[PDB]
Amino acid sequence: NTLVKQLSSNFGAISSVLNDILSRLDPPEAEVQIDRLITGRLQSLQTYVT
Amino acid sequence: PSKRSFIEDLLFNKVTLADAGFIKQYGDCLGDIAARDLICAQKFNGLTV
Amino acid sequence: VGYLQPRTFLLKYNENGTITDAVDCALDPLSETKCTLKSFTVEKGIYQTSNFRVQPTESIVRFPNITNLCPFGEVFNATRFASVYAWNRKRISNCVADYSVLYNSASFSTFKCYGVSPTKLNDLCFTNVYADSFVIRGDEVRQIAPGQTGKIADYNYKLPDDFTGCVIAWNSNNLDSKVGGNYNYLYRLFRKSNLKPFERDISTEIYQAGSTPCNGVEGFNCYFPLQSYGFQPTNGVGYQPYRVVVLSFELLHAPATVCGPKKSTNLVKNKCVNFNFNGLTGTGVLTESNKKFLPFQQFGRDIADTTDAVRDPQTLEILDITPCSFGGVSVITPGTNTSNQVAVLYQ
Amino acid sequence: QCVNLTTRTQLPPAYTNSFTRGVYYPDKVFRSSVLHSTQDLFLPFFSNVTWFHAIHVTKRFDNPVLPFNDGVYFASTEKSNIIRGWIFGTTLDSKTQSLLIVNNATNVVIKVCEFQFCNDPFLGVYYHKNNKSWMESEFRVYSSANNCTFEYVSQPFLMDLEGKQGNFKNLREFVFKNIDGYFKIYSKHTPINLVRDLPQGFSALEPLVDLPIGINITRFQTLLALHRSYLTPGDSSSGWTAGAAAYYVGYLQPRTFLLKYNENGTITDAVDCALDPLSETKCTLKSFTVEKGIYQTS
Amino acid sequence: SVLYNSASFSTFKCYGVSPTKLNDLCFTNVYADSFVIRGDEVRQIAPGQT
Ligand SMILES: *[C@@H]1O[C@H](CO)[C@@H](O[C@@H]2O[C@H](CO)[C@@H](O)[C@H](O)[C@H]2NC(C)=O)[C@H](O)[C@H]1NC(C)=O
Ligand SMILES: *[C@@H]1O[C@H](CO)[C@@H](O[C@@H]2O[C@H](CO)[C@@H](O)[C@H](O)[C@H]2NC(C)=O)[C@H](O)[C@H]1NC(C)=O
Ligand SMILES: *[C@@H]1O[C@H](CO)[C@@H](O[C@@H]2O[C@H](CO)[C@@H](O)[C@H](O)[C@H]2NC(C)=O)[C@H](O)[C@H]1NC(C)=O
Ligand SMILES: *[C@@H]1O[C@H](CO)[C@@H](O[C@@H]2O[C@H](CO)[C@@H](O)[C@H](O)[C@H]2NC(C)=O)[C@H](O)[C@H]1NC(C)=O
Ligand SMILES: *[C@@H]1O[C@H](CO)[C@@H](O[C@@H]2O[C@H](CO)[C@@H](O)[C@H](O)[C@H]2NC(C)=O)[C@H](O)[C@H]1NC(C)=O
Ligand SMILES: *[C@@H]1O[C@H](CO)[C@@H](O)[C@H](O)[C@H]1NC(C)=O
Ligand SMILES: *[C@@H]1O[C@H](CO)[C@@H](O)[C@H](O)[C@H]1NC(C)=O
Ligand SMILES: *[C@@H]1O[C@H](CO)[C@@H](O)[C@H](O)[C@H]1NC(C)=O
Ligand SMILES: *[C@@H]1O[C@H](CO)[C@@H](O)[C@H](O)[C@H]1NC(C)=O
Ligand SMILES: *[C@@H]1O[C@H](CO)[C@@H](O)[C@H](O)[C@H]1NC(C)=O
Repeated sequence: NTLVKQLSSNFGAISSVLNDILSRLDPPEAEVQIDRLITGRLQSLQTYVT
Repeated sequence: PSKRSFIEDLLFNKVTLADAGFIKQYGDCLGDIAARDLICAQKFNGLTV
Repeated sequence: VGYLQPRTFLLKYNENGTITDAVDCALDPLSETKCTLKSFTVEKGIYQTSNFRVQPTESIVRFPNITNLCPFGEVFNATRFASVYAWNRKRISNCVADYSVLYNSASFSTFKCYGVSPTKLNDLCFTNVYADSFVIRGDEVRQIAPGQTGKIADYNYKLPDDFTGCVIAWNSNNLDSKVGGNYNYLYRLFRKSNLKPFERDISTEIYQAGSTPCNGVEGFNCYFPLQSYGFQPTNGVGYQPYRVVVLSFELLHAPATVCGPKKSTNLVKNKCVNFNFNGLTGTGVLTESNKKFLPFQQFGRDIADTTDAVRDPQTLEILDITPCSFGGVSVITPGTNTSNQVAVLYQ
Repeated sequence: QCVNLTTRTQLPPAYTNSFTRGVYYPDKVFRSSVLHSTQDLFLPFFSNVTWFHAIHVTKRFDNPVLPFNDGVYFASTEKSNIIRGWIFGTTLDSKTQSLLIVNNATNVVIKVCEFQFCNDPFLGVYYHKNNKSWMESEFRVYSSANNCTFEYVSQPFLMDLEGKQGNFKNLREFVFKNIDGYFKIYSKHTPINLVRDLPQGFSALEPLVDLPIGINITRFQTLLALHRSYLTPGDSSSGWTAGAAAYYVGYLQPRTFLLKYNENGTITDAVDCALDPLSETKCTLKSFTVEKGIYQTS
Repeated sequence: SVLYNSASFSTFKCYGVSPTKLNDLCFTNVYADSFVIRGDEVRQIAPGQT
C-alpha cells in the first residue's frame, strides 16, 4: 500500500499525472518532466525490493 | 472438509489473511469498486501476489 | 507486398559483423521471454511475462456546445488603448478560440506563452480568461515578463512568478503617433514601494522626494508622479509606441467555457477508447457512475492522484474511468532445446 | 449626507473561543473516502475571536474599523438581517481605491471606486405604526464615488426586513482572502437555535466568488442597519434603536490541516497538525485514532 | 532608480544573479567596461559566442 500511495509525488515536476503533462506540453518540453517522474518511481521500486 | 484437528481449526481462525483466494477477475472490480478496494488498486499498477 | 509496423527486435551479430538472426519480441510469450533473457535459448521452467494488455479501438472528443467566435475584433483592433498606469482588464467567456482569423490582418512582433506549448492551444479548453491592454514605449517591451525590473515592472504593471498565459505585442506607430506629438499616454515615475502582482495604482499625490513635507504644493524635491510620453512619427524604433495584450487563463482543473476549435464525436461506453474531455486526454473504459458532484467541480481524483471520474460537458452526467490493462500471465516451457511447444497460465 | 450617531454606551471588548470553525474546501477536485493533507491559510483551532454586539436593552451599536491582516473569518448570528455588508480599503478617504459589498433591500451591489466614506456608515429601516410595514429609508455610506473600475449589480429581490422576537436563528460564515489581485470569498449558511456564544460543530465553507479587483486592502468595516419608529423620539443623531445581532471576527494563518472526506465527498472532520504534539502524531500516522505508546514527534 | 527618468536601455541582462535581488546585495570588485559597436553585433556580447 505504501508503493501505491507513493505515486502522488511530483519529484520536482510540474505535476504527478502523466496525462496532465502530455496534454498542454509538446514532446521536447514534456520529456524532462517525464524523466523526473521516471527517476523517482524507479527509486521507489528499488527501495521496496531492498 | 479440511482434515484439520480441532486446535488447528482454532489457530487458523486467529490469523486473518489480507485476501482469500487468488482469482480476482477484471469484471469483479470495474468502475466504483476499483480504487476503493485495495487489492484492485494494487493490481491496476502491476503489483501481483 | 507487406506493410511495416513499429516493433522491437532482438538482432544477432556474428564475429564478422553481419546480422544472422533476429527475434520479434512481441509475437509470442515465448519470444517475449527470449527477449527478456536476451538469449535465443530458454531452459525448462515457468516464467512471468507481462500483464495482459488491451489496445484501444476508437477515439472520442467531448467539448461543450459553443457557437460564437471570440471577440478578436474589439481586443486586438480597438480604436483607443489605455495608459499603462490605468491598464484595462476584460473578461472573455463563451466563445470559440479560433485564432487563425488573425492571420490575414495582424502581424505581431512579440508572442510568448508561459505554462503551455503554442502547438497545444488548439486542443485545450480555457478557464477564467482575461485580457489586459495597454500601450508602452518599444524599449520597455522586454519588461513584460516574470521576474523583471525597471520602472514599468516596478511602478506600473507586475506579473506573477507563476504565470500561465501569453504576452502579445505589436508596433502601432501609424495609430498612436501625431505630427505635433501625442501626449495622451501617461506613466508613473515615482513610487514609495514596488507594486504587487496584478495591482493597479491610479492615485495622483505629490511625491515627497526628501524631508520637508510638500503639503501638495509641488516644490523643490516634491514631484507630480505621472509623466507623459511624447510620441512622434520620427522617433527611433526604441521610442515608438507598442500595443500590448496579456492573456491570462487556467488549464484542466475547473469547468471551462472557451474551448478552442475542435469537433466533438459521439460518446461510446464499455470499450477501451482514447478520449479527450475538455482538453484532458487519456485512454480507458467509460461507465455510468453513482457519484454526485457539487456544481463547481469537473474532475474526480483517487488516492494515487489520477483522474477516475469526469462530468460530461454535453449531457452533464458523471462517468467513471477504468484502465483496460489488467491480469498476470506466465509461460511454461520444457526448454527450447527440447521443443517449441509451450503452455500459458492466466492468473 | 453623513450623521454621527450619539447616545451609545462604551463597553470593554469581549472575546470567545472558536471550536474547530472556519474550514473551507481548498480546491475544486472531487474526492471521496480519503484523508488528505493540505497547507493553506486557515483559522487555527481553538483560537480567540473577538465578539461584537448590536443590543439595545446601552445601545452598543458596534462598528469599529478593523485590521485585515492576511484574510478574515467572519461569523454572524442573526434573526433580523442587521449585518448588511462591508467596506474594504486602505485609507477610505478618496485618495485611494476601496471596495464596497452591500446588500440593499432590493439588490446586491459590488463596486470598486474612490469613495469618500462617512465616518459612521449605516443603513436605515423605518417602521410605520398605522400600517404595519418595515421599509428601507436611509443609505448613509459615502458622500461621493468618482473613478469606478469594477461594478456589479444583482437581479432584484424582495427582502423581509421584519423585526423578530425569538432567539437567533441564522448563522452565516464567510472567509475573505486577497491574493494576486483576486478577492476570494467562501461562505456557508446554517440554521441554528441559540441565544449567545458562537456554537460548537463542524461545517466546511464552499467557494462563492473570485473578484478581479486589483487593490491594496489593509482595513475593513462592517455595515449594519438601524430601526426607527414612533418610539425613537429625537433628531437624526439620537432617534434610533438597534435590533439584536452579533458577529465574530478571527484572523487566518498559514497552517497544515488533515481533512477527512466521507463516501459522499463532503469534509466531515479535520485535524490542525500544529496545535498539539498529540495532533502532530495524528497527522504523522495519518489517522484520527492513536494507539497506546510513546512516539517521537519533532 | 536615478537612471529611470533619463535613460532607456534596449538590452539589460544579468548573469549569476536575479535582477530583483540587486537592491538587497553588496558587491565586491566592481568594474565597468565601455565600448561602441554596430547594432547587429550586440547579440555577440554573451558567454560562448562566435
Ligand atoms: C498597501 O498599503 C499599506 C498602507 O498604506 C502600505 O503599508 C505602509 O507602507 C508605508 C511605506 O510604504 C509604511 O510607512 C507603513 O507603515 C505601512 N503600513 C502598514 C500597515 O504596513 C503598503 O506598502 C501598501 N502595499 C504596497 C504593495 O505598496
Ligand atoms: C463626525 O465626526 C468627525 C470627527 O470624528 C468629523 O470629521 C471631522 O471634520 C472636520 C471638519 O470637516 C475636520 O476638520 C476633521 O479633520 C474631521 N475629523 C476626522 C477624524 O476626519 C465629521 O465632520 C463629523 N460629521 C459631521 C459633522 O457630519
Ligand atoms: C483573548 O484575547 C484577549 C485580548 O488579547 C485577551 O485579553 C487579555 O488577557 C490578558 C490576560 O488575562 C490581560 O493581561 C490583557 O489585559 C487582556 N487584554 C485586553 C484587551 O483585555 C484574552 O485573555 C484572550 N483569551 C481569552 C480566553 O479571552
Ligand atoms: C439598491 O441598489 C441598486 C443599485 O444601485 C439600485 O438600483 C438602481 O436604482 C436607480 C434609481 O432608480 C436606477 O436608476 C438604476 O438603474 C438601478 N440599477 C439597477 C436596477 O441595476 C436600487 O434602487 C437600490 N435599492 C434601494 C431600495 O435603494
Ligand atoms: C480619476 O478622477 C479624476 C477626477 O475626476 C480624473 O482627473 C480628471 O479627469 C478629467 C477627465 O478627462 C480631466 O478632464 C481632468 O483634467 C482630470 N484632472 C482633474 C484635476 O480634474 C482622473 O482622470 C481619473 N483617473 C482615471 C484613471 O480615470
Ligand atoms: C567470417 O569471416 C571469415 C573470414 O573471412 C570466414 O572464414 C567465415 O566463414 C565468415 N563467417 C563466419 C560465420 O565466421
Ligand atoms: C480593424 O478595423 C479596421 C477599421 O475599419 C478595419 O478596416 C480592419 O479590417 C479591421 N481588421 C480586422 C477586423 O481584422
Ligand atoms: C448541448 O448539446 C446537447 C446535445 O446536443 C444537449 O443535450 C444539451 O442540452 C446542450 N446544452 C448543454 C448546456 O449541455
Ligand atoms: C402604508 O404602507 C406603504 C407601503 O408599505 C407605505 O408606502 C405608506 O407610507 C404606509 N402608510 C403611511 C401612512 O405611511
Ligand atoms: C451519503 O449519501 C447517502 C445517499 O444520498 C445518504 O443516505 C447518506 O446519509 C449520506 N451520508 C453519509 C454519511 O453516508
